Amino acid sequence: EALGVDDGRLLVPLVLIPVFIAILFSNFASTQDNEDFFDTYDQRR
Amino acid sequence: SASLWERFCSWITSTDNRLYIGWFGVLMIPTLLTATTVYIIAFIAAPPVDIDGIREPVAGSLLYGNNIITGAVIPSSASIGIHFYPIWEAASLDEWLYNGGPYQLIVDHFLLGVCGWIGREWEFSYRLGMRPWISVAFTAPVAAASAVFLVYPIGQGSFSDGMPLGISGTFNFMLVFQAEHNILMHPFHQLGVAGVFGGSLFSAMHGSLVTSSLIRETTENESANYGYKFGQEEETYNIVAAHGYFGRLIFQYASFNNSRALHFFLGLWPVVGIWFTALGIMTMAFNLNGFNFNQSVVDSQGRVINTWADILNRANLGMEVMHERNA
Amino acid sequence: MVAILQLLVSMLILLSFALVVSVPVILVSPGEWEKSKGLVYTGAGLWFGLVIMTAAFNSFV
Amino acid sequence: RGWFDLMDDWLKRDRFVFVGWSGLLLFPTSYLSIGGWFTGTTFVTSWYTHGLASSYLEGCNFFTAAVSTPANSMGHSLLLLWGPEAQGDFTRWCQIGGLWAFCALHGSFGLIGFCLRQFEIARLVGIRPYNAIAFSGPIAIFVSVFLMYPLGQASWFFAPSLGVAAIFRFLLFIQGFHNFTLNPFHMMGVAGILGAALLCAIHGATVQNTIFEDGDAANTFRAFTPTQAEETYSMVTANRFWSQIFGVAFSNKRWLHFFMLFVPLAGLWTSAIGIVGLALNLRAYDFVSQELRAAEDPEFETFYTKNILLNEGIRSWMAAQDQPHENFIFPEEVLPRGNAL
Amino acid sequence: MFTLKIVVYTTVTLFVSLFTFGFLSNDASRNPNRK
Amino acid sequence: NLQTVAQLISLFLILTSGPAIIVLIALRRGNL
Amino acid sequence: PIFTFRWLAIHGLAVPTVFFLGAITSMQFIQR
Amino acid sequence: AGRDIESTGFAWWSGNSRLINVSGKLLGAHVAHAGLMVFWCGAMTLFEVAHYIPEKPLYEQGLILLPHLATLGWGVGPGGEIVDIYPYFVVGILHIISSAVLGFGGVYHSLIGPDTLEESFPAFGYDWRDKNKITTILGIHLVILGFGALLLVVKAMYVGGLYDTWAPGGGDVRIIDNPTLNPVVIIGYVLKSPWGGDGWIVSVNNMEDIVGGHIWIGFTCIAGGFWHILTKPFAWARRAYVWSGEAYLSYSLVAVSLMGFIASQYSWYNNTAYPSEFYGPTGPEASQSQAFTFLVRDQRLGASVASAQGPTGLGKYLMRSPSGEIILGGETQRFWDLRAPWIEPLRGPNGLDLNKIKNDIQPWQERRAAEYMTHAPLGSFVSPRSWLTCAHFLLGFVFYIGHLWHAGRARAAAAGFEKGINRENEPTLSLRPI
Amino acid sequence: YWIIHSITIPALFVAGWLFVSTGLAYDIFGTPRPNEYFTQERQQVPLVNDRFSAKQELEDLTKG
Amino acid sequence: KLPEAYAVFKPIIDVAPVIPVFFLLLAFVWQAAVGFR
Ligand code: CLA
Ligand code: CLA
Ligand code: CLA
Ligand SMILES: CC1=CCCC(C)(C)[C@H]1/C=C/C(C)=C/C=C/C(C)=C/C=C/C=C(C)/C=C/C=C(C)/C=C/C1=C(C)CCCC1(C)C
Ligand SMILES: CC1=CCCC(C)(C)[C@H]1/C=C/C(C)=C/C=C/C(C)=C/C=C/C=C(C)/C=C/C=C(C)/C=C/C1=C(C)CCCC1(C)C
Ligand SMILES: CC1=CCCC(C)(C)[C@H]1/C=C/C(C)=C/C=C/C(C)=C/C=C/C=C(C)/C=C/C=C(C)/C=C/C1=C(C)CCCC1(C)C
Ligand SMILES: [Cl-]
Ligand SMILES: [Cl-]
Ligand SMILES: [Fe+2]
Ligand SMILES: [Mn+2]
Ligand SMILES: [Mn+2]
Repeated sequence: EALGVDDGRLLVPLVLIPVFIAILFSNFASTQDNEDFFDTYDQRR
Repeated sequence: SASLWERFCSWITSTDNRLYIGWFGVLMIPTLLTATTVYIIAFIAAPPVDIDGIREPVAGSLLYGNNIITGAVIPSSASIGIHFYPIWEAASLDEWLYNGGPYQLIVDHFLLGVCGWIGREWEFSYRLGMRPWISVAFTAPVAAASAVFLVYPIGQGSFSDGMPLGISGTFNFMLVFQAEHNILMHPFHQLGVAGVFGGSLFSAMHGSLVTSSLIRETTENESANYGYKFGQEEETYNIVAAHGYFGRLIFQYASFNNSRALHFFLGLWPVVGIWFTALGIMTMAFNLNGFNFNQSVVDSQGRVINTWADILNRANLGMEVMHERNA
Repeated sequence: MVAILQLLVSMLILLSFALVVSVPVILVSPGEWEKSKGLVYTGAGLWFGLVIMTAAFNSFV
Repeated sequence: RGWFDLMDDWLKRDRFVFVGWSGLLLFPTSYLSIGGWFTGTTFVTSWYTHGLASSYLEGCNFFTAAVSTPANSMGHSLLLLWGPEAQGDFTRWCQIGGLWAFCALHGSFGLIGFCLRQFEIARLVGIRPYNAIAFSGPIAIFVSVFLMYPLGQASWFFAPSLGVAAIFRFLLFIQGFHNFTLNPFHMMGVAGILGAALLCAIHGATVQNTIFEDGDAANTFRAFTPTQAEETYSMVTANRFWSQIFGVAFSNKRWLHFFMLFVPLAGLWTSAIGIVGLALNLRAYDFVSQELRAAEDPEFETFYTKNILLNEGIRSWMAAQDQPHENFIFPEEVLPRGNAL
Repeated sequence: MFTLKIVVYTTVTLFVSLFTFGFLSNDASRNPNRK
Repeated sequence: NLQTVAQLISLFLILTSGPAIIVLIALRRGNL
Repeated sequence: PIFTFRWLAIHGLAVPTVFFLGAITSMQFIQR
Repeated sequence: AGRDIESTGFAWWSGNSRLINVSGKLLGAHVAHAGLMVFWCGAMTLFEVAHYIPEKPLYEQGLILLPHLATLGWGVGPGGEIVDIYPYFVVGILHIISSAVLGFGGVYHSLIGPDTLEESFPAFGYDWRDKNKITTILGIHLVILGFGALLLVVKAMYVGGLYDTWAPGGGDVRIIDNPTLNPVVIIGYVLKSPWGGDGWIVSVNNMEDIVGGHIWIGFTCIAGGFWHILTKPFAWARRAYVWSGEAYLSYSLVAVSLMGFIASQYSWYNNTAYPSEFYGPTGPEASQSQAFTFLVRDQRLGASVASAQGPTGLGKYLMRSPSGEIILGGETQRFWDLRAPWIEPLRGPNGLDLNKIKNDIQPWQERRAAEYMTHAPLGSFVSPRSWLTCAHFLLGFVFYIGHLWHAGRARAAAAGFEKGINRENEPTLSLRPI
Repeated sequence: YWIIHSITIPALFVAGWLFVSTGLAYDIFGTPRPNEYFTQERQQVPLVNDRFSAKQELEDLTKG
Repeated sequence: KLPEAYAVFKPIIDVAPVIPVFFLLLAFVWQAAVGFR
């Protein structure tokens, strides 16, 4: 059951891959200015 | 540029690619390609599928005695119902092919792909700085496809009731749907017919009026299409002349003087019609069938005087008995 | 005991109709709500009183 | 000037409704056809031709009321009111289905008059006559379906009756007796109609979503004026969008509008060819190889064979009431059924 | 059948994660009017 | 039927109550 | 005035239209 | 003026778009629409109780709100029979009377109330771009929703209880003493597959799970409301979303579209939160009831070409499931996933047990099966389940359309080209061809 | 406008009403009344069989 | 069936649920009153 996960090994792609990409995304996120802007969207990128 | 992920994002959302990918395309391309190749392989060489679940398979593949017209990807077995049936949930690959698993694979990946196509149309509209409502127009065929492929099996309880991925299978789906639900008498299919007929009429009318009032920018020895240059800032046809012709063909009041309003109506009419017919299919999936005017006329003695609706019901009954192989 | 309740809720319906017609007209109109501000208060109070009285008499019926 | 010149001047006057020379044919014929259809759907019965009630006087609604085709006893007769069938009797003329012939003939001449009206208005305005060539599509549809098909068949009886449920019955009858969905010309017609609807929707959305910001208002319908020398939408942006979204895009507006004209017209003409083929029972009903395979292999079944069985069911379970003149009497044992196949 | 399932899960998770984190990477700023 | 008459009268009064507000606002020349 | 193309076409539409509306309204109250 | 296209740029048919940047009139419009909803609820409840025929069941009279009130336990006795309609009348009266107050509030805040709120009531004003204030309003309304869920829980456990179809010998109004507060069950329901045989959250088949899940939902909503009141959106959230009224509207639109699809599936399939004594049997329920009635009429007597074990391998109207379990045979094989109270006592570890049907069958089960066979949503009467499912599926689809429209326009307006292409600096003219 | 149309239009509507209520439509258009779909001798559907004797055949069928 | 005291008010209740539709129409009437400005 759960997310179609009838074998524990299936949890390895479902966690390691989202984390790894997130780590890459972290290198993006730390680069961006994370201050408030008070606008409809943030043009700083 | 700043980071590896930033470079990947710049490449994904780049307008310099021959075909725009975008984040919606990141989901659209794999699903659409998978569904395409599985559909081709199944249409060429799939084994026959026991669609009715009573151990009498139906062939729909070219290698099993079908042509292009009669070939189809047979819907999943009635024993499967609407159970999720991937390859790994079948005991063997032969069992998966025998129960119509490739139909479920193609349908699911194709629905994901068309949702990604809607999102990708919006995404490239946003990237180009244009207005985003082309995807709203494209929702109508997507809605119709989801109604004939997903919503109707959900309401009926089996993917075997879905439309087969073929030509003769499509005709069989239409005939069985008419027999079961009398879709011709359903007002939403009537609205869809009005939508498609009006779309054809309005496309022909708009093309005729624009082509009729083409401003002379060419000689007799060449095609008139060369009178228009790509990227030119001037209008290639006289709106006033076409408006006058249309307002003289009918009464003066009936005309679309505003070109933007005319094109908005052109976009609106068939999209609304297809939306209505998709909604009708969705409603009839839960047995909200069309109008029933059977036995609407009787004489003084009480005998039923038949109408054209009675003849339509006779045809529907003739189809119904053939479709139901059981009592 | 039933006729009194029927008359009471009929009066409530009439007062609800009158308030629905009058209150937006009184409030929006620049002329009204200055010489007739208390009329709205009296009408709303009478409406709530009629509601309470109907709820009371519904019990005996 | 002469009398002809003065009449031409009067017919060409800029009135609220243009008359023209073509009006002398269009207005009376179209008016009579529409009035006859209303009269038939309101008062005239089909009891003596089809054994059916099709009129508001008999209790029918908008869907079930129709101007039914003449009786099969009549051949391809013109069914003139003064003709030998009616002999001047209006009641007998209405009872035998002569009002259907009235509507069909005056409506065909009304379509001819409207096509001539399009030609005349195009000539007077001073534009190319790409209307009345687009209308040739509907003209061919009407000629093939309401005129050529019954003429190829036994009588006017098998023509479509002028009604909603009558048209639905005609659809199912043609499917049962001809397998018209399997006809390739009908397939080309379906492709043309669906592609024309697609073109209309996609062109409208593309123009609405590529407009230039020519106004300060959020609602952009006011930003256009007819006396504009500039295009109201960006063709370059639309071409880029559809070239990087679909892989191909229009770059010529004239070619795009000619294509939007051409697709429904070609579809209608192909469907007209298919219906003309049906008129002589020259139908793409069956595939011989598939029938031979199914005959020598009871375990061979495709959706085409299921369609053949469905068409057999429509024919047998409707023949009795759809063709009452034939006096078809089919026992329950001979009626095909899914059970005991 | 398990190896096919793990491959499909890996592929789907990768593509869904790419989609999710791509639309989280300030997608609104990727417009021609951004300064 | 008397109940049909009552339904018609109530429907007429409800349908009148709507435009009556607009008419009164127009008579008093308020913000319409 | 008395005779105009617009006038004649309007009456050719309307005189049958009102006649047919009366006929259909009568059909609505038939015993059927 | 602000009420014309000249001063706003919006035509009359888009006129409520003029309410985006004025707060008081927007609040009045929302309160007026809420009053409309409450008025419809009360009026339709009064209409249904005015047309209620005591002998007929609820699902045979085209009623949709009375089944909702009966599921809550009001005016219903054992077996789903309706005792009195007075509590339904009270519910309708209370809604239709509170509608007057809500309508007055909407009219006041729309017409004569201030157009903007921040200049006079700073505690209620907003800008659609002050993320902290919008999150505070979201948190307050989240607390309200959580308290509503806890109110349903209190009704379930303290005030009267809820109707349960799974009570022995037919459904009955029962107090839910011990709801399922175990997080594993709730998470498994949330993470369950939505396909056939699993059903995701639609397949909740007992009242204890419903009450426990609503406990979790209420407390989670209260906690999230306090969180959003006391916090500000994080850096990843700020850079990902458009911060404007139309964007929030589009988010709500897609949320309610998904909710409408879920509710349509709930009405079509679920027979626990939608009892079959009030909404009628489901389509699978009707088909399986017809098959079970035929099986019973074969076991008794036996002249219907079934007198012994000679036909098939098992008894008549029996076959084996794809996983090997014993199920009802025939065209109803696709509906073997149905679980209904009148058929559960006849089902064992391997499925339907023939001897248990022969001996341990009850007359009320036969009566339920026959009455559900008579009224079939698919066929054997338009079921109220069909009306609810079709209506809310259509609403979900059209609100997905609305979400797409409003989200695209919010993106275009935030970027700044929702009125068209600039024609002075055209974006595609700067891009190189191909 | 309204002066002429306040007399002609209601009179025309009443004439259309009386065209049906007085039974003139059935006589003019040959539409059978609800009590004369099947005669005592002919309980079947009446159908014309010959085109050149259609008038006489309809006279025979509609005589009763 | 309504209670005994409230039976005579069945017609108005029957008119009640279709009131919101009129509200929509009323809005259009208001837009008709101001000239669709
Ligand atoms: C339920 C839906 C709904 C709601 C709540 C609103 C609400 C509002 N609209 Mg919108 N609108 C709607 C539908 C809706 N509209 C539709 C469908 C259209 C298209 C036709 C419009 C078109 C539209 C435009 C074009 C504009 C608005 C504007 C407004 C605002 C003020 C209107 C005004 O000046 O009233 C004036 C109306 C009157 C004086 C007459 C009606 C009087 C009252 C309201 C009748 C209520 C009857 C009720 C029974 C009374 C109960 C009394 C109580 C004590 C019980 C208000 C917030 C305007 C605005 O503020 O923009 C800035 C504006 O410009 N709307
Ligand atoms: C209507 C209710 C509501 C709304 C509009 C919001 C809105 C918001 N919240 Mg809040 N929140 C809520 C309720 C709500 N919250 C509740 C009840 C809780 C308690 C659990 C929280 C706890 C919470 C935290 C702790 C945080 C937010 C944050 C946010 C912001 C970004 C959220 C985001 O990107 O989603 C992201 C969504 C996902 C990653 C998807 C998760 C889905 C989970 C795994 C369940 C999946 C179920 C199912 C399998 C898939 C969906 C099926 C569907 C059909 C139901 C946004 C302002 C964030 C923020 O910036 O604020 C500071 C943040 O950090 N919220
Ligand atoms: C909670 C939901 C919600 C909210 C608050 C809004 C709010 C808004 N929308 Mg959005 N929208 C929604 C849902 C929503 N919409 C959905 C679900 C759809 C898909 C159908 C749309 C499609 C949509 C479009 C296409 C547009 C908007 C626009 C607007 C704005 C102006 C609306 C207006 O003036 O109405 C005016 C009201 C009318 C003209 C009345 C329409 C009546 C409909 C067509 C009849 C439907 C049948 C009816 C219910 C049955 C009654 C029968 C009766 C006729 C007898 C406003 C910001 C417009 C805008 O300015 O964008 C910012 C715009 O262009 N919306
Ligand atoms: C409510 C409703 C819902 C949806 C919207 C809606 C559609 C707008 C609306 C419908 C409203 C409705 C119901 C509208 C209906 C309108 C109607 C019924 C109009 C009827 C017109 C009749 C005509 C023109 C007949 C003329 C007779 C002629 C020419 C005779 C010809 C003769 C014949 C027989 C042949 C021999 C020759 C002669 C003698 C010449
Ligand atoms: C085509 C056309 C023509 C012109 C242009 C157009 C405007 C666009 C269009 C209009 C078309 C149309 C058809 C416009 C029609 C518009 C109409 C008739 C609108 C009527 C609205 C009535 C309302 C809102 C009643 C509210 C009463 C209440 C709440 C009180 C109720 C009750 C009372 C008795 C008291 C208490 C009990 C209860 C039950 C509560
Ligand atoms: C703002 C806006 C601007 C322009 C556009 C717009 C849409 C036109 C407008 C919206 C305006 C809007 C939407 C305004 C909103 C208006 C609303 C929803 C008004 C509600 C009125 C309900 C009443 C009076 C019912 C009272 C019930 C009673 C007395 C029950 C009695 C019962 C008792 C006691 C016992 C039993 C019997 C009964 C009789 C049944
Ligand atoms: Cl079949
Ligand atoms: Cl069966
Ligand atoms: Fe165009
Ligand atoms: Mn089915
Ligand atoms: Mn069937």
